[PDB]
Amino acid sequence: AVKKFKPYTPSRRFMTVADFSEITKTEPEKSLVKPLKKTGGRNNQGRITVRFRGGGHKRLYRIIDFKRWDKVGIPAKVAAIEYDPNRSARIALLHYVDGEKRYIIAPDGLQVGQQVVAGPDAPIQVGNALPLRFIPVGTVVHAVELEPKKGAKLARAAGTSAQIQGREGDYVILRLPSGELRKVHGECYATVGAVGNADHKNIVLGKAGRSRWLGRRPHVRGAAMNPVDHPHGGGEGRAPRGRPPASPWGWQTKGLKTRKRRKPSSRFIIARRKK
Amino acid sequence: MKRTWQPNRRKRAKTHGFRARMRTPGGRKVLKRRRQKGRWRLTPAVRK
RNA sequence: GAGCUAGCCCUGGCCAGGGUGAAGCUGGGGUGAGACCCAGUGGAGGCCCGAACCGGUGGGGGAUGCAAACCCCUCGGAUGA
RNA sequence: GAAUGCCGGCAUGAGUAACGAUAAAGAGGGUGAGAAUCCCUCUCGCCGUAAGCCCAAGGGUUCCUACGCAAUGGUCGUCAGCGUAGGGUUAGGCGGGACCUAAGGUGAAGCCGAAAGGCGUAGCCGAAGGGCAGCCGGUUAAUAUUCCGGCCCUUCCCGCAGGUGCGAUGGGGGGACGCUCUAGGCUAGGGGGACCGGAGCCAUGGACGAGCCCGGCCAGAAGCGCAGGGUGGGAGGUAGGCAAAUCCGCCUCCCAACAAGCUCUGCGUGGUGGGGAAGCCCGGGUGACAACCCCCCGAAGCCAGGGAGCCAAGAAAAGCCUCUAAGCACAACCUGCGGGAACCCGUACCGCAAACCGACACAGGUGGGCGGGUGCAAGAGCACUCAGGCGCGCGGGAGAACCCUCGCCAAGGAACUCUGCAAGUUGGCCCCGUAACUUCGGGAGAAGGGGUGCUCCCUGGGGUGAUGAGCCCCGGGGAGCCGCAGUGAACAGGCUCUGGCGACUGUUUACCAAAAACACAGCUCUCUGCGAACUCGUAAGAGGAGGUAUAGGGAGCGACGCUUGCCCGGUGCCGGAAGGUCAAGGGGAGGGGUGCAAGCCCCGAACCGAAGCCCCGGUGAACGGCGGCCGUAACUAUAACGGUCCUAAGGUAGCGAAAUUCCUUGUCGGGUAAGUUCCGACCUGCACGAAAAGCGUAACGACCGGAGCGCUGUCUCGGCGAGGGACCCGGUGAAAUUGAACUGGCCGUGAAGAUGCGGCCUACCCGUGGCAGGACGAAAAGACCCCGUGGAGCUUUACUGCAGCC
RNA sequence: CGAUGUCGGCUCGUCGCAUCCUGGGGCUGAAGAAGGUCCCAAGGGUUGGGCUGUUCGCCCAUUAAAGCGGCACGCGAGCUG
RNA sequence: UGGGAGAGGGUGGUGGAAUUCCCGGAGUAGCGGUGAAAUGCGCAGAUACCGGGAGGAACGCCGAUGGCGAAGGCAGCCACCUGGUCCACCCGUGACGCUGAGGCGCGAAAGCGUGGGGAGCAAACCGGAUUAGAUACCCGGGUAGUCCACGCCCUAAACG
RNA sequence: CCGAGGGUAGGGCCCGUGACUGGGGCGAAGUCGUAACAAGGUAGCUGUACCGGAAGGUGCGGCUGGAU
Ligand SMILES: [Mg+2]
Ligand SMILES: [Mg+2]
Ligand SMILES: [Mg+2]
Ligand SMILES: [Mg+2]
Ligand SMILES: [Mg+2]
Ligand SMILES: [Mg+2]
Ligand SMILES: [Mg+2]
Ligand SMILES: [Mg+2]
Ligand SMILES: [Mg+2]
Ligand SMILES: [Mg+2]
Ligand SMILES: [Mg+2]
Ligand SMILES: [Mg+2]
Ligand SMILES: [Mg+2]
Ligand SMILES: [Mg+2]
Ligand SMILES: [Mg+2]
Ligand SMILES: [Mg+2]
Ligand SMILES: [Mg+2]
Ligand SMILES: [Mg+2]
Ligand SMILES: [Mg+2]
Ligand SMILES: [Mg+2]
Ligand SMILES: [Mg+2]
Ligand SMILES: [Mg+2]
Ligand SMILES: [Mg+2]
Ligand SMILES: [Mg+2]
Ligand SMILES: [Mg+2]
Ligand SMILES: [Mg+2]
Ligand SMILES: [Mg+2]
Ligand SMILES: [Mg+2]
Ligand SMILES: [Mg+2]
Ligand SMILES: [Mg+2]
Ligand SMILES: [Mg+2]
Ligand SMILES: [Mg+2]
Ligand SMILES: [Mg+2]
Ligand SMILES: [Mg+2]
Ligand SMILES: [Mg+2]
Ligand SMILES: [Mg+2]
Ligand SMILES: [Mg+2]
Ligand SMILES: [Mg+2]
Ligand SMILES: [Mg+2]
Ligand SMILES: [Mg+2]
Ligand SMILES: [Mg+2]
Ligand SMILES: [Mg+2]
Ligand SMILES: [Mg+2]
Ligand SMILES: [Mg+2]
Ligand SMILES: [Mg+2]
Ligand SMILES: [Mg+2]
Ligand SMILES: [Mg+2]
Ligand SMILES: [Mg+2]
Ligand SMILES: [Mg+2]
Ligand SMILES: [Mg+2]
Ligand SMILES: [Mg+2]
Ligand SMILES: [Mg+2]
Ligand SMILES: [Mg+2]
Ligand SMILES: [Mg+2]
Ligand SMILES: [Mg+2]
Ligand SMILES: [Mg+2]
Ligand SMILES: [Mg+2]
Ligand SMILES: [Mg+2]
Ligand SMILES: [Mg+2]
Ligand SMILES: [Mg+2]
Ligand SMILES: [Mg+2]
Ligand SMILES: [Mg+2]
Ligand SMILES: [Mg+2]
Ligand SMILES: [Mg+2]
Ligand SMILES: [Mg+2]
Ligand SMILES: [Mg+2]
Ligand SMILES: [Mg+2]
Ligand SMILES: [Mg+2]
Ligand SMILES: [Mg+2]
Ligand SMILES: [Mg+2]
Ligand SMILES: [Mg+2]
Ligand SMILES: [Mg+2]
Ligand SMILES: [Mg+2]
Ligand SMILES: [Mg+2]
Ligand SMILES: [Mg+2]
Ligand SMILES: [Mg+2]
Ligand SMILES: [Mg+2]
Ligand SMILES: [Mg+2]
Ligand SMILES: [Mg+2]
Ligand SMILES: [Mg+2]
Ligand SMILES: [Mg+2]
Ligand SMILES: [Mg+2]
Ligand SMILES: [Mg+2]
Ligand SMILES: [Mg+2]
Ligand SMILES: [Mg+2]
Ligand SMILES: [Mg+2]
Ligand SMILES: [Mg+2]
Ligand SMILES: [Mg+2]
Ligand SMILES: [Mg+2]
Ligand SMILES: [Mg+2]
Ligand SMILES: [Mg+2]
Ligand SMILES: [Mg+2]
Ligand SMILES: [Mg+2]
Ligand SMILES: [Mg+2]
Ligand SMILES: [Mg+2]
Ligand SMILES: [Mg+2]
Ligand SMILES: [Mg+2]
Ligand SMILES: [Mg+2]
Ligand SMILES: [Mg+2]
Ligand SMILES: [Mg+2]
Ligand SMILES: [Mg+2]
Ligand SMILES: [Mg+2]
Ligand SMILES: [Mg+2]
Ligand SMILES: [Mg+2]
Ligand SMILES: [Mg+2]
Ligand SMILES: [Mg+2]
Ligand SMILES: [Mg+2]
Ligand SMILES: [Mg+2]
Ligand SMILES: [Mg+2]
Ligand SMILES: [Mg+2]
Ligand SMILES: [Mg+2]
Ligand SMILES: [Mg+2]
Ligand SMILES: [Mg+2]
Ligand SMILES: [Mg+2]
Ligand SMILES: [Mg+2]
Ligand SMILES: [Mg+2]
Ligand SMILES: [Mg+2]
Ligand SMILES: [Mg+2]
Ligand SMILES: [Mg+2]
Ligand SMILES: [Mg+2]
Ligand SMILES: [Mg+2]
Ligand SMILES: [Mg+2]
Ligand SMILES: [Mg+2]
Ligand SMILES: [Mg+2]
Ligand SMILES: [Mg+2]
Ligand SMILES: [Mg+2]
Ligand SMILES: [Mg+2]
Ligand SMILES: [Mg+2]
Ligand SMILES: [Mg+2]
Ligand SMILES: [Mg+2]
Ligand SMILES: [Mg+2]
Ligand SMILES: [Mg+2]
Ligand SMILES: [Mg+2]
Ligand SMILES: [Mg+2]
Ligand SMILES: [Mg+2]
Ligand SMILES: [Mg+2]
Ligand SMILES: [Mg+2]
Ligand SMILES: [Mg+2]
Ligand SMILES: [Mg+2]
Ligand SMILES: [Mg+2]
Ligand SMILES: [Mg+2]
Ligand SMILES: [Mg+2]
Ligand SMILES: [Mg+2]
Ligand SMILES: [Mg+2]
Ligand SMILES: [Mg+2]
Ligand SMILES: [Mg+2]
Ligand SMILES: [Mg+2]
Ligand SMILES: [Mg+2]
Ligand SMILES: [Mg+2]
Ligand SMILES: [Mg+2]
Ligand SMILES: [Mg+2]
Ligand SMILES: [Mg+2]
Ligand SMILES: [Mg+2]
Ligand SMILES: [Mg+2]
Ligand SMILES: [Mg+2]
Ligand SMILES: [Mg+2]
Ligand SMILES: [Mg+2]
Ligand SMILES: [Mg+2]
Ligand SMILES: [Mg+2]
Ligand SMILES: [Mg+2]
Ligand SMILES: [Mg+2]
Ligand SMILES: [Mg+2]
Ligand SMILES: [Mg+2]
Ligand SMILES: [Mg+2]
Ligand SMILES: [Mg+2]
Ligand SMILES: [Mg+2]
Ligand SMILES: [Mg+2]
Ligand SMILES: [Mg+2]
Ligand SMILES: [Mg+2]
Ligand SMILES: [Mg+2]
Ligand SMILES: [Mg+2]
Ligand SMILES: [Mg+2]
Ligand SMILES: [Mg+2]
Ligand SMILES: [Mg+2]
Ligand SMILES: [Mg+2]
Ligand SMILES: [Mg+2]
Ligand SMILES: [Mg+2]
Ligand SMILES: [Mg+2]
Ligand SMILES: [Mg+2]
Ligand SMILES: [Mg+2]
Ligand SMILES: [Mg+2]
Ligand SMILES: [Mg+2]
Ligand SMILES: [Mg+2]
Ligand SMILES: [Mg+2]
Ligand SMILES: [Mg+2]
Ligand SMILES: [Mg+2]
Ligand SMILES: [Mg+2]
Ligand SMILES: [Mg+2]
Ligand SMILES: [Mg+2]
Ligand SMILES: [Mg+2]
Ligand SMILES: [Mg+2]
Ligand SMILES: [Mg+2]
Ligand SMILES: [Mg+2]
Ligand SMILES: [Mg+2]
Ligand SMILES: [Mg+2]
Ligand SMILES: [Mg+2]
Ligand SMILES: [Mg+2]
Ligand SMILES: [Mg+2]
Ligand SMILES: [Mg+2]
Ligand SMILES: [Mg+2]
Ligand SMILES: [Mg+2]
Ligand SMILES: [Mg+2]
Ligand SMILES: [Mg+2]
Ligand SMILES: [Mg+2]
Ligand SMILES: [Mg+2]
Ligand SMILES: [Mg+2]
Ligand SMILES: [Mg+2]
Ligand SMILES: [Mg+2]
Ligand SMILES: [Mg+2]
Ligand SMILES: [Mg+2]
Ligand SMILES: [Mg+2]
Ligand SMILES: [Mg+2]
Ligand SMILES: [Mg+2]
Ligand SMILES: [Mg+2]
Ligand SMILES: [Mg+2]
Ligand SMILES: [Mg+2]
Ligand SMILES: [Mg+2]
Ligand SMILES: [Mg+2]
Ligand SMILES: [Mg+2]
Ligand SMILES: [Mg+2]
Ligand SMILES: [Mg+2]
Ligand SMILES: [Mg+2]
Ligand SMILES: [Mg+2]
Ligand SMILES: [Mg+2]
Ligand SMILES: [Mg+2]
Ligand SMILES: [Mg+2]
Ligand SMILES: [Mg+2]
Ligand SMILES: [Mg+2]
Ligand SMILES: [Mg+2]
Ligand SMILES: [Mg+2]
Ligand SMILES: [Mg+2]
Ligand SMILES: [Mg+2]
Ligand SMILES: [Mg+2]
Ligand SMILES: [Mg+2]
Ligand SMILES: [Mg+2]
Ligand SMILES: [Mg+2]
Ligand SMILES: [Mg+2]
Ligand SMILES: [Mg+2]
Ligand SMILES: [Mg+2]
Ligand SMILES: [Mg+2]
Ligand SMILES: [Mg+2]
Ligand SMILES: [Mg+2]
Ligand SMILES: [Mg+2]
Ligand SMILES: [Mg+2]
Ligand SMILES: [Mg+2]
Ligand SMILES: [Mg+2]
Ligand SMILES: [Mg+2]
Ligand SMILES: [Mg+2]
Ligand SMILES: [Mg+2]
Ligand SMILES: [Mg+2]
Ligand SMILES: [Mg+2]
Ligand SMILES: [Mg+2]
Ligand SMILES: [Mg+2]
Ligand SMILES: [Mg+2]
Ligand SMILES: [Mg+2]
Ligand SMILES: [Mg+2]
Ligand SMILES: [Mg+2]
Ligand SMILES: [Mg+2]
Ligand SMILES: [Mg+2]
Ligand SMILES: [Mg+2]
Ligand SMILES: [Mg+2]
Ligand SMILES: [Mg+2]
Ligand SMILES: [Mg+2]
Ligand SMILES: [Mg+2]
Ligand SMILES: [Mg+2]
């Protein structure tokens, strides 16, 4: 559930906050944090290349194990579930019987005290990771690699998951979070279960200040600007779009498809997203 | 009110100083010109 | 040329005093268990009043100025974007 | 001789404005050629969360002393931040460097670019962050944590003694962290003392007093005491920490666990060294063998890496410790002690300002620390005042108009005016009390009202003590006294009813607009499967993101409530393996030039041949659009109904003379004596209408309307008073402007508005304070307007290109 | 057009007279009182308020009357805005 | 105490038929629909047939005039948790009872909020017919919704 | 001291009245269509939802107080 507030300020009337119930530990493992170099949306030339970024709360980056096949057969105990400011999902601290310690992102239903393990021979249980070819058709899965040994890329945000839909040759067929149907190589690793913190999307920010804490600076409409600034600029008084709705750079932004047509991964994408 | 000159010696030397000028094509031409004209000071003098 | 100004980045600093009294917690009541109600405790908030500090609402003065934007009175924010 | 020409010089305005905060001066003595202005003394005033003190920047000798006064100083000058000269800045411990890293910058390897150059993990550089050893007093004209004195301390080298598997740029621990709130115990700082020390005083009616006045501390190793921070111990196993590891991590077993222990810091004490007032006397002496004690208040500072709660989840690296590798184990390291060694730069002075930024000794701007006392509920607010610092570098008179800032006003009380603009009123605290409506928080300090000083008596609880006295905090009850008045001075909301717009706190046109504009949570459309889309770049490379569709980009709408209709013909976008059109290229029927020829060369039809366009369809919270005429009902009027032309389809709900209504001050109702505004209605909506959203909405607003109560010099209608100017005298002394001028009125004339022409009238010569009708007064080669085959910003289904993409 | 500042208000007037009032007259469909209409007459006078930026106008309460014009639609080196 | 029947309820899992869509094959001139038609779909290859896949909803036969529940209502199969009820024994308690204003709880469908899901169906809506007209009945489309969770709504020819 | 009451201010309840507006009843000599009663010409009624000049329609679920 999400936590609500009594309307004792105009903003607490709508503000909702996560309950943080799953979190058992409030400090990150010191050996697994490193400083995150805040960018402000600026590239190496010093230029804004993503608008309206910066000024958010300071964060340390928790190193996440998106490989997992690094330690096949070596089981680990779920020591803690922690807050991670760098992702919507929560993280889980693993204590391997190796003595090694790592973070994975927390599946839904994971239990502090539980054992997890990775490998072809892993049981089909929440928190375990296996190559896709050894996971039964129909089971929902997360932290999915897109190519072998390149790292988990798919189904990583809070509440997300992919479902195994069948097998074809060296490839399994997944329904991705987006509804897309895609072939992924069978040697790609995945973690059974869905990502936790599914309530994430029911959060109501509540005020402008909260967006600013996240590093989101105010977004100013193209219609509020001048012709030098934006296609939608100008007009005396307010103005409708007066042309097909465009980005600051002139390209149309109501329907225009933008995926590159000759892209090689088209050979592996069966059905474009839904909705 | 607060005016435009807010002197700062590190800023002066790091911006207009001799090593700054030497680092860059335009900066070296500045020096060449200033020497060709006979300037007594090639670069702003800063206490340091 | 970003020693003015705009934004961001790193690292420091500052915000008298007073007011309001959220959740939680404990007790009591309540019930099959609850919801919930009350009291105490508690100390939340782009909360309130108001200096510093940041402003620049209205009026008056100034107008070869004290000043190429100032002065007086009044007024906005003052734990927060 | 003219170019609002250029350079220079010198005039006019003119002895005029001004002399830079209205904090304020007076006298006496001295010095000197000269004194309102310099020095000295007494009196007066101003600052005191500063207008005092300390630090950082910036400035760069402005510091100290002597001798000067041409210029500088808004007057003066004997003085000075000015002229000349001499002197003055002392560090192992303060700051920076011989230490570390942050953003960033640079950059071996490596990548990219016509050149110049652009990137780039490591490394390096980079601080006001981390790290690191000095406190108190004294001394100079001028420096002092630097010199001196006392008491402490750090590192390097070397040697001795003891101890240990020693050893690192490698592994590990640690360093290492937010915001808000906050415990205990301390210190800084403060207040009181009938106690301790002290020169003296007894006035002018009283007091020789438990009188007045002054002061009553500072630093300090070891040790000890108090308060806190930090940390479990042993064994066994071990596959992880990119070699090794006995370290760290993980697993198990046993003692210990909110203890102690070990360790570290703070505070107290502490050998010792210091300081030491008023007053008086000429910075110094004396006071003085100074005393140096008790109680209370008490930090935001310290113990500290303390505690709790919360979500937005809060640097790095070295120093340090530990582990081991080569090695080396007569070494090496650790601990104690001792001797030696210990470099470079800064240090003066100003520092909220006359020494910095503003051309000025400029009412402006400038980061950190200290910032006493009393009273007002608190406080850094306000009044006064300590320490300390100042009276603002022109004065002296006068007592007009007028101006500024300020005080008061009979009767009236918004009649002022675009508007109560302005100014009154209200005003802190305690108590009583408080409406619609509401999202149940609020609205709310609603409104409105009562109390407020002093004296005496009684009494309740708390803090420190000890449980008591003392002190200090929070109270309660009774009886009285005084004044016009008790937050007696200063600081401190006027209130309400009702519309519009925007939900709200915020943001903005630096220097004419703060708003209804922007932003905002939230809603929807849409793109994006990750080497994402998108953005910057020629590229490499970056951002996006060390993120992964509960995510990221673009667009509109803008809390919330109830909702968001019809039109897909045009444009856009999406889908469509048919077909049409389609470039290079392929193909080569046929034709041509030339040659004696083989041959060389040229043109070229059918056919094959992509995107795009055409074509088929979908799509509105995509661009956008959302009718007209005639007829018809028991009176009239109107038309539920019917007919008909057109269209892609003819505006739904809701709202409506509106931030939209031309006619318009529509009509009607309300408010007013009177209402072009306002509120409520109606609907012939010139020309509302549903995310350029429609209609509502509690709360909010230095937004813009309308009304009322309170109160007022806003006004009837003006009067008086205050100070700073204006005026006069002494000192200093501008300005724009200026064809030259010996520069009146009228009625005329004149390029059509005459001091200057005609006629007439008026008029002795020259100034001072005043007022603004004229000199088509000054200022700025009109912004409007037009013209120029003048410019620039912007737009697009103008033209033609280019990037980008296909 | 190398600049002749603009509506309205406030303030300050001054003039014209085609006279709103007061004075003097003739005609009357002038009984009186009250009017109508023309003539002479510019000496003085010619109110306060609601609406609206307004001039104007409408309205309220009065009045002897609530005049119309000119003066760069008088007057911004006089004010307002 | 010992037994019984049952779509009584809640949670989780799971099975087959059918519709739709998508992919592959095969194949051609229509399919569909009605009282009859037209809109629509179809040579851009539909319908009819075969194979593969995805997905939601409802459970044929058994099934009945049946069963269960206080009512609303409950129907594939399995497991778990759980209510009511009947019978036989006549063992225990000793009138512990009946009803019940207020209260509390449950309460079909539609509807509402937040989020999922979306095959079929289907208000609104669009088109075709019918008809004097046809904002209907019939036909081709079609969005909420119908389904899941949680929170509301509290109505009925909630009837015997 | 209490005190009739008067005054300031703020609440509650009732009645009368109001531009305009909502539907209701009656009138009937009108206009429109014909929803219900027969299988009433789409069986009806129904709670609710959306919609249409109007009766009413349709969806979802329910009742028979439904003809054959
Ligand atoms: Mg949860
Ligand atoms: Mg809330
Ligand atoms: Mg709360
Ligand atoms: Mg709540
Ligand atoms: Mg509120
Ligand atoms: Mg609110
Ligand atoms: Mg929470
Ligand atoms: Mg959680
Ligand atoms: Mg680290
Ligand atoms: Mg990072
Ligand atoms: Mg860079
Ligand atoms: Mg750069
Ligand atoms: Mg650059
Ligand atoms: Mg940005
Ligand atoms: Mg997290
Ligand atoms: Mg969350
Ligand atoms: Mg949200
Ligand atoms: Mg954040
Ligand atoms: Mg946003
Ligand atoms: Mg915006
Ligand atoms: Mg604009
Ligand atoms: Mg630009
Ligand atoms: Mg452009
Ligand atoms: Mg443009
Ligand atoms: Mg536009
Ligand atoms: Mg426009
Ligand atoms: Mg515009
Ligand atoms: Mg605009
Ligand atoms: Mg417009
Ligand atoms: Mg606009
Ligand atoms: Mg706008
Ligand atoms: Mg538009
Ligand atoms: Mg437009
Ligand atoms: Mg347009
Ligand atoms: Mg593009
Ligand atoms: Mg791939
Ligand atoms: Mg300058
Ligand atoms: Mg500065
Ligand atoms: Mg300077
Ligand atoms: Mg500097
Ligand atoms: Mg510096
Ligand atoms: Mg600098
Ligand atoms: Mg340099
Ligand atoms: Mg020079
Ligand atoms: Mg020289
Ligand atoms: Mg130079
Ligand atoms: Mg910082
Ligand atoms: Mg503050
Ligand atoms: Mg309380
Ligand atoms: Mg709690
Ligand atoms: Mg606040
Ligand atoms: Mg406040
Ligand atoms: Mg600022
Ligand atoms: Mg102002
Ligand atoms: Mg004012
Ligand atoms: Mg004033
Ligand atoms: Mg002025
Ligand atoms: Mg000022
Ligand atoms: Mg002021
Ligand atoms: Mg104020
Ligand atoms: Mg305030
Ligand atoms: Mg405050
Ligand atoms: Mg606050
Ligand atoms: Mg704030
Ligand atoms: Mg902040
Ligand atoms: Mg000439
Ligand atoms: Mg000239
Ligand atoms: Mg000139
Ligand atoms: Mg000249
Ligand atoms: Mg010249
Ligand atoms: Mg002359
Ligand atoms: Mg004179
Ligand atoms: Mg003069
Ligand atoms: Mg003198
Ligand atoms: Mg003199
Ligand atoms: Mg003196
Ligand atoms: Mg004073
Ligand atoms: Mg003080
Ligand atoms: Mg200087
Ligand atoms: Mg000195
Ligand atoms: Mg001189
Ligand atoms: Mg002189
Ligand atoms: Mg002289
Ligand atoms: Mg001078
Ligand atoms: Mg001067
Ligand atoms: Mg002399
Ligand atoms: Mg001087
Ligand atoms: Mg000397
Ligand atoms: Mg020393
Ligand atoms: Mg050295
Ligand atoms: Mg360095
Ligand atoms: Mg440093
Ligand atoms: Mg140091
Ligand atoms: Mg010391
Ligand atoms: Mg010295
Ligand atoms: Mg950290
Ligand atoms: Mg730090
Ligand atoms: Mg904060
Ligand atoms: Mg001390
Ligand atoms: Mg005190
Ligand atoms: Mg005596
Ligand atoms: Mg202690
Ligand atoms: Mg090991
Ligand atoms: Mg002494
Ligand atoms: Mg002595
Ligand atoms: Mg003695
Ligand atoms: Mg504090
Ligand atoms: Mg969070
Ligand atoms: Mg942390
Ligand atoms: Mg680093
Ligand atoms: Mg060896
Ligand atoms: Mg050792
Ligand atoms: Mg050296
Ligand atoms: Mg030196
Ligand atoms: Mg010094
Ligand atoms: Mg000075
Ligand atoms: Mg200042
Ligand atoms: Mg001065
Ligand atoms: Mg100054
Ligand atoms: Mg002090
Ligand atoms: Mg006070
Ligand atoms: Mg006070
Ligand atoms: Mg104050
Ligand atoms: Mg004092
Ligand atoms: Mg003075
Ligand atoms: Mg002066
Ligand atoms: Mg005089
Ligand atoms: Mg003053
Ligand atoms: Mg008066
Ligand atoms: Mg009044
Ligand atoms: Mg009155
Ligand atoms: Mg007003
Ligand atoms: Mg006051
Ligand atoms: Mg009320
Ligand atoms: Mg309430
Ligand atoms: Mg009050
Ligand atoms: Mg109110
Ligand atoms: Mg008294
Ligand atoms: Mg008084
Ligand atoms: Mg004052
Ligand atoms: Mg106030
Ligand atoms: Mg007022
Ligand atoms: Mg009100
Ligand atoms: Mg509005
Ligand atoms: Mg606003
Ligand atoms: Mg706004
Ligand atoms: Mg709103
Ligand atoms: Mg809003
Ligand atoms: Mg707002
Ligand atoms: Mg604020
Ligand atoms: Mg401007
Ligand atoms: Mg401005
Ligand atoms: Mg400007
Ligand atoms: Mg400007
Ligand atoms: Mg202004
Ligand atoms: Mg503005
Ligand atoms: Mg404002
Ligand atoms: Mg704006
Ligand atoms: Mg906005
Ligand atoms: Mg919304
Ligand atoms: Mg972008
Ligand atoms: Mg580009
Ligand atoms: Mg890159
Ligand atoms: Mg990044
Ligand atoms: Mg990246
Ligand atoms: Mg990155
Ligand atoms: Mg991402
Ligand atoms: Mg906006
Ligand atoms: Mg409402
Ligand atoms: Mg319609
Ligand atoms: Mg269309
Ligand atoms: Mg279209
Ligand atoms: Mg169509
Ligand atoms: Mg178009
Ligand atoms: Mg074909
Ligand atoms: Mg041929
Ligand atoms: Mg829509
Ligand atoms: Mg159109
Ligand atoms: Mg549109
Ligand atoms: Mg219309
Ligand atoms: Mg209307
Ligand atoms: Mg309106
Ligand atoms: Mg508007
Ligand atoms: Mg309109
Ligand atoms: Mg018009
Ligand atoms: Mg109108
Ligand atoms: Mg009009
Ligand atoms: Mg009217
Ligand atoms: Mg008005
Ligand atoms: Mg108005
Ligand atoms: Mg009308
Ligand atoms: Mg727009
Ligand atoms: Mg609009
Ligand atoms: Mg506001
Ligand atoms: Mg405002
Ligand atoms: Mg006056
Ligand atoms: Mg007076
Ligand atoms: Mg006076
Ligand atoms: Mg005076
Ligand atoms: Mg005076
Ligand atoms: Mg005289
Ligand atoms: Mg002459
Ligand atoms: Mg003339
Ligand atoms: Mg003339
Ligand atoms: Mg003349
Ligand atoms: Mg002449
Ligand atoms: Mg002449
Ligand atoms: Mg002549
Ligand atoms: Mg003449
Ligand atoms: Mg004359
Ligand atoms: Mg004049
Ligand atoms: Mg003139
Ligand atoms: Mg003249
Ligand atoms: Mg003039
Ligand atoms: Mg003139
Ligand atoms: Mg020119
Ligand atoms: Mg011109
Ligand atoms: Mg011009
Ligand atoms: Mg010009
Ligand atoms: Mg202009
Ligand atoms: Mg023109
Ligand atoms: Mg032309
Ligand atoms: Mg021409
Ligand atoms: Mg151009
Ligand atoms: Mg002109
Ligand atoms: Mg001129
Ligand atoms: Mg001119
Ligand atoms: Mg008669
Ligand atoms: Mg006559
Ligand atoms: Mg006559
Ligand atoms: Mg007259
Ligand atoms: Mg006259
Ligand atoms: Mg008027
Ligand atoms: Mg008018
Ligand atoms: Mg009228
Ligand atoms: Mg009369
Ligand atoms: Mg006139
Ligand atoms: Mg005219
Ligand atoms: Mg005119
Ligand atoms: Mg005029
Ligand atoms: Mg006039
Ligand atoms: Mg005028
Ligand atoms: Mg003016
Ligand atoms: Mg005017
Ligand atoms: Mg003038
Ligand atoms: Mg004038
Ligand atoms: Mg005005
Ligand atoms: Mg104006
Ligand atoms: Mg059956
Ligand atoms: Mg039955
Ligand atoms: Mg028995
Ligand atoms: Mg129900
Ligand atoms: Mg339902
Ligand atoms: Mg429903
Ligand atoms: Mg019809
Ligand atoms: Mg709907
Ligand atoms: Mg819905
Ligand atoms: Mg039944
Ligand atoms: Mg009475
Ligand atoms: Mg019928
Ligand atoms: Mg029928
Ligand atoms: Mg309707
Ligand atoms: Mg109709
Ligand atoms: Mg229908
Ligand atoms: Mg039933």
